[PDB]
Amino acid sequence: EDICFIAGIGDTNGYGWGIAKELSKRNVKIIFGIWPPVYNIFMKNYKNGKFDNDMIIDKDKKMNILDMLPFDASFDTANDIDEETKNNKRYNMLQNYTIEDVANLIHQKYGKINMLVHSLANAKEVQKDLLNTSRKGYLDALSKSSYSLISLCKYFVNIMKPQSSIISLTYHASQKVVPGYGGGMSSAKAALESDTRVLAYHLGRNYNIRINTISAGPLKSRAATAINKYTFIDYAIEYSEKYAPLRQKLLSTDIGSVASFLLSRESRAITGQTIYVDNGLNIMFLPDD
Amino acid sequence: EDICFIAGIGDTNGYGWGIAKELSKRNVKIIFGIWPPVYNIFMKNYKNGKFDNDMIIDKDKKMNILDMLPFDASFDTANDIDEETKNNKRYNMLQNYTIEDVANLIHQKYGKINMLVHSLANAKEVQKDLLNTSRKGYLDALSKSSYSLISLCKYFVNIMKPQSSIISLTYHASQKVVPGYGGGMSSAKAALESDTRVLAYHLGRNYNIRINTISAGPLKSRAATAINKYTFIDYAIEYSEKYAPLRQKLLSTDIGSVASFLLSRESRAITGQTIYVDNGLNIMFLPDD
Amino acid sequence: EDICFIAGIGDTNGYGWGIAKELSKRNVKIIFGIWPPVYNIFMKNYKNGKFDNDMIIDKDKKMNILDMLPFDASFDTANDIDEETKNNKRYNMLQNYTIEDVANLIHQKYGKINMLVHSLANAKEVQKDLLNTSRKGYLDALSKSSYSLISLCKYFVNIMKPQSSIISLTYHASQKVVPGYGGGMSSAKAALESDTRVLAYHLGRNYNIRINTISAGPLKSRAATAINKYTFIDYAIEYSEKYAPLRQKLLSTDIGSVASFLLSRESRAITGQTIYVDNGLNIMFLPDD
Amino acid sequence: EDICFIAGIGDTNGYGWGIAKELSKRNVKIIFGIWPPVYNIFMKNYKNGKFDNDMIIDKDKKMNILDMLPFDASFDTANDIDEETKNNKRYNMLQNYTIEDVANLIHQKYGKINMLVHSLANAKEVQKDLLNTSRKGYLDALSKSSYSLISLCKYFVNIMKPQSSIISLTYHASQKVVPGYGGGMSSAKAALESDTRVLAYHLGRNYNIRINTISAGPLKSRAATAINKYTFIDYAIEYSEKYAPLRQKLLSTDIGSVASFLLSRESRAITGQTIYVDNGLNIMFLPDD
Ligand SMILES: NC(=O)c1ccc[n+]([C@@H]2O[C@H](COP(=O)([O-])OP(=O)(O)OC[C@H]3O[C@@H](n4cnc5c(N)ncnc54)[C@H](O)[C@@H]3O)[C@@H](O)[C@H]2O)c1
Ligand SMILES: NC(=O)c1ccc[n+]([C@@H]2O[C@H](COP(=O)([O-])OP(=O)(O)OC[C@H]3O[C@@H](n4cnc5c(N)ncnc54)[C@H](O)[C@@H]3O)[C@@H](O)[C@H]2O)c1
Ligand SMILES: NC(=O)c1ccc[n+]([C@@H]2O[C@H](COP(=O)([O-])OP(=O)(O)OC[C@H]3O[C@@H](n4cnc5c(N)ncnc54)[C@H](O)[C@@H]3O)[C@@H](O)[C@H]2O)c1
Ligand SMILES: NC(=O)c1ccc[n+]([C@@H]2O[C@H](COP(=O)([O-])OP(=O)(O)OC[C@H]3O[C@@H](n4cnc5c(N)ncnc54)[C@H](O)[C@@H]3O)[C@@H](O)[C@H]2O)c1
Ligand SMILES: CNC(=O)c1ccc(Oc2ccc(Cl)cc2O)c(Cl)c1
Ligand SMILES: CNC(=O)c1ccc(Oc2ccc(Cl)cc2O)c(Cl)c1
Ligand SMILES: CNC(=O)c1ccc(Oc2ccc(Cl)cc2O)c(Cl)c1
Ligand SMILES: CNC(=O)c1ccc(Oc2ccc(Cl)cc2O)c(Cl)c1
Repeated sequence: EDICFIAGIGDTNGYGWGIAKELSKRNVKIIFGIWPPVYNIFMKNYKNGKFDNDMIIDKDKKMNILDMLPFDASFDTANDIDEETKNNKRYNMLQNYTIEDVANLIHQKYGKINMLVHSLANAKEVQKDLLNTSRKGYLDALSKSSYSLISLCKYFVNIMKPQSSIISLTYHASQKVVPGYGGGMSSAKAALESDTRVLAYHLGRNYNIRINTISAGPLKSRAATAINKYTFIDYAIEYSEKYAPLRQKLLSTDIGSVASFLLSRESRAITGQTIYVDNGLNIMFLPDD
Repeated sequence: EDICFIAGIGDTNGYGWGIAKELSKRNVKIIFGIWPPVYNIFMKNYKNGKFDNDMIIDKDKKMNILDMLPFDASFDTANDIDEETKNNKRYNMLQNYTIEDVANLIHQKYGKINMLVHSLANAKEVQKDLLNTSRKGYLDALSKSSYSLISLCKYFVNIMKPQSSIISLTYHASQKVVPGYGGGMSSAKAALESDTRVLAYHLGRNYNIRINTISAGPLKSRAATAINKYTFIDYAIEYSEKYAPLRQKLLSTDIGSVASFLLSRESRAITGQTIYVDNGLNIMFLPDD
Repeated sequence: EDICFIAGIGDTNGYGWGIAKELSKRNVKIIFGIWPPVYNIFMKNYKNGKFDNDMIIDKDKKMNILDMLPFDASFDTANDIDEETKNNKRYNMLQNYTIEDVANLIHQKYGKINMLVHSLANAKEVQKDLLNTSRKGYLDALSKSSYSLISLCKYFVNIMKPQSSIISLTYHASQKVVPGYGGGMSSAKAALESDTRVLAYHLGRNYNIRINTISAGPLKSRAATAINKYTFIDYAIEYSEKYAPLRQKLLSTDIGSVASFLLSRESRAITGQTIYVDNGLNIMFLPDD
Repeated sequence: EDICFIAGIGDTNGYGWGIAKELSKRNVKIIFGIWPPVYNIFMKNYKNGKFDNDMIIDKDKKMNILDMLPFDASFDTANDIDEETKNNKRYNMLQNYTIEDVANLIHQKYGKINMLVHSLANAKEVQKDLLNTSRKGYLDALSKSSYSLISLCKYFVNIMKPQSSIISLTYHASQKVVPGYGGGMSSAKAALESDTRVLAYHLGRNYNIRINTISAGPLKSRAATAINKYTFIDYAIEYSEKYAPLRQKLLSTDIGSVASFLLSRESRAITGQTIYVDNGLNIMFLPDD
């Protein structure tokens, strides 16, 4: 029996979904952590069967989703919840959506898990470039995209057996500048990539639990289209499909199959690493021309 | 005529001072940006001449300090100032200490400058390790150590001629784990190192202004002794003096002479880089033994 | 139906063997390339049952070796053969052991293959440090341990299917200094790591074929002991198990399981990468003790 | 009194020359090591006044060349000399041009020196891409462009003072793929960059002598044009000036000024480093256009 918690899916157009599909391929139970703004919509869609096509793991297996849970990676515990999110329309009718709470919720419903996925970033000010990003926007980008992993680790590490495994998603802009990726997103991925190392040391010696981060190529996810710098993402994708060593469409499932391997024991000797899953685009210095 | 603003000195035991001394060696006017907690003490010391020994640039030149100014890299503009720091004993009798303000203050007293130094980090929760650092502590570590550079850049970039140059100080723990360097300091240096690149792109195309970061070896500065993990720093220093390729005491002046070169036109083709000034300690994988 | 050529074994004590064991787990035919001086000696042990214990893939299946072949990574083609190797005791009673020769021999007997492994190294002068390494020795290290890969790719790419996969092993001594790892091995590994990118481009664009390199941690293999610099290798294992993030004992299979992954469609989105499989040692800066 | 040996010029059109100009600015005697095939041709141009314009260090001082010497980076010692180079038109009327020979010749004429420059490269087969590069060509690239450095250090370290400094040039093609940079040059550069660390250790521990490598941007030198792959080099300069963070035209002096710094006491705390001097191109991922 194998259980994974995937933090950060709102649709089937993301990497979370890709990750979810490949794990199913290996008969691992999938628990979804949905941000509360998009949650009710997501159940509504699910119940109505908009995702039935998308849940097809070819080989006559249906994607096996254990549970779908509200989740906000900005709140550690209940007292971190402010009194405006206490009132908010989307959050009013929901409980147990903080990191501490969903950790407890999952543990009490199903026991210890052994796989953890951090598939969420958020940066209020992504459209304004680094130079023109306010303190508030930066720190918020860091809270939501970087710290959330750390906090996920602190809390979930109590509901994980040894030999467990954690992944997050990052982007190459932390190592090399990509204009357009603003609002501190690059700073945040840079921080995330560094924390992945540090945490690997603590989680390793103390828990025999591994943690790595996947550096993805571009994918036309909802969030990617919202970078809205025909856009940053459509450009990111044409460049990639034309200048990558591997000239094939990069799919959400391509990240999953890698995420899957890392989450398994097969990667028992890899920890602290940023693994590029991106058709090799990062190795290139100049366009062929 | 050459002017540098050095943000973050409280004493002569830091890298700021080292940087200050070497710049003098090249007849560049030095403006000090002092954190207001330690400011009055610092003038008190200065007036009393505790730094007279320390201001000796051997070659019968006295260190040339243009001006000493209160400065808090946590506040961008005046309205960012909270009403407790409005009241505070240390800050009560002081004005113009925000980034926007000291930028204006310097500009109006002396005109455009051409050199900028970011020699400050701060992380409330440095003693607690990454895993056990609260959101508040992390974000605060990022605000004070990483964002401050960005904000320094936004504001000072109006009071700098083209061909100007900016440096910050970082530490190798952003790339490789150093247990003890907690509270998000590593995350912060990681972010700082990434922002140094991004900013180099914006500051370059738009202003013809360069920015680089120096990755220092350890030095027994006041702040280093406060990491207080016979301590993290005394250990960091013994290891270095015994396992570095260069087996010589690393001095504050050693960082300065490099900081000096970067701030000069001599480094007109270097930008976005992390430069290791650390007796080569970073190149080593294993102790000799 | 899946075939893997592993070039670079002489026994069960190395990484090629672990790599081999883990491929059997997926029912992929293995063809072994053995350095001629030790091939007859290897067949002897094979015939005499010495590897039978080592050949068990736990779950009631014998390791399915398809063929074992004499293979020398220093000669590319027939005419690359010098005339004391026409004479040498060991090579005499052997034929078709050059790279183009074993590519054709394999191709002729079994047709198209789809998984390549470079698992060989040699630096004649490894015991002398880099400064005291002669032209002859340096260059022979690079011919044997770096150029052999390119050669393999050049000749094997003819006998491979699209979507095929290649790996090579490497050691972190290329990126950080390991005193004792002399003879130009470090140099060799560095050229390998870089060649892996470059090859990725040509092999990826032109053949839709991927290539990566596994950077392993220390393993008491025959050649690791032959380093002989207790031993260089006793130190490296000792340190790694005191200091690596993961307390556990590293196994050729740990690396094997990873190689198996890189060699499958499950990683179609990864190429040009150095993947570290070293229980995370590479992420550490200083020890804690 | 300061002496620098620059090995690897044939004209005023290269980096050795810019390096040379910038050293004169500090009144350091320069000794030139010229590849024998082009030395007589070089002295001719020298005698005939062709370099006189190029020799002005603006401020009313002629470039002070101490000596120009025949120097071949492929032979270490007298007996390393093959017997068609006993015969060759070009080498015939020349003596003492091996590395140990010119180390002794210099030592004998001028005593101890303290600044070394490796500024030479050759990959016979640069135009063929890595996959199509022969053993002969690969290895000759590595002998000429990587092992020559170590050789220099081995033989020159005898004729140097403590605290002396060494540099070599290198190109980012070792770390990221530049299609067109074939023949094993990239391989060669990679081994150089790594050898620089390793050497740093031995040279630093044993001799208190530093060594670093400058990674430059494209420069239309004689050999850059000889790449001949418009030209590979026209493309690289064109791109660099559209895309590098810094709009300006890169000059051998830009690199020269940096080399001068690395070669002085002003950097006593830097060794084993690759310093990028490329107007910041290396930090970019994608272009904006
Ligand atoms: N799409 C790409 O091209 C690409 C490339 C590189 C990296 N990434 C990374 O992949 C990860 C997933 O992004 P994506 O592109 O798949 O799109 P996405 O829309 O799946 O990304 C955000 C998802 O996480 C959820 N989320 C946001 N804030 C949250 C919070 N506070 N708590 C809980 N959930 C929250 C959103 O509802 C959304 O479903 C991110 O880390 C992103 O940085 C994406
Ligand atoms: N000392 C070392 O061994 C070492 C090693 C690597 C990097 N560094 C870096 O060097 C830089 C300087 O640190 P240091 O070790 O020289 O000690 P330091 O005591 O000089 O560092 C902090 C200085 O900046 C000031 N400061 C702190 N917060 C401020 C704020 N909000 N606004 C204005 N000033 C503020 C303090 O008064 C103090 O003078 C830091 O960036 C640190 O990360 C130090
Ligand atoms: N064991 C470790 O601690 C370790 C760590 C990092 C990397 N590596 C790398 O792993 C790879 C596997 O080596 P290993 O350590 O398992 O030792 P090993 O003795 O199992 O295998 C190395 C093999 O290379 C072979 N070889 C040398 N020249 C050859 C030639 N011309 N043709 C064919 N074969 C040739 C040797 O015969 C030997 O069988 C090597 O590339 C090594 O550099 C090993
Ligand atoms: N120009 C660029 O665009 C550029 C960019 C990055 C790096 N580099 C590097 O800068 C260094 C300087 O080269 P350059 O580009 O100025 O070209 P250059 O023609 O000025 O100098 C290269 C020199 O190497 C010499 N050389 C080759 N084999 C030799 C030998 N055996 N002994 C002595 N000298 C020998 C050639 O004769 C030539 O004079 C080279 O290492 C090159 O790889 C150049
Ligand atoms: C307001 N902006 C956002 O919330 C945002 C922006 C980008 C996001 O992820 C990425 C999407 C595409 C890419 Cl190329 C990299 C990414 O990190 C994500 Cl996950 C969120
Ligand atoms: C509460 N802690 C701090 O305020 C603190 C801690 C460390 C600081 O700088 C360093 C001091 C020593 C080193 Cl080794 C690296 C550093 O970044 C600095 Cl500048 C401040
Ligand atoms: C004469 N020396 C050798 O032949 C030698 C030395 C080391 C070899 O592989 C390694 C063994 C151990 C390690 Cl740590 C790294 C390695 O690359 C190999 Cl495969 C061979
Ligand atoms: C046959 N080819 C050559 O001899 C050659 C090719 C390139 C050389 O230097 C460079 C010239 C340009 C660039 Cl971009 C990088 C370089 O390393 C050099 Cl110095 C020589």
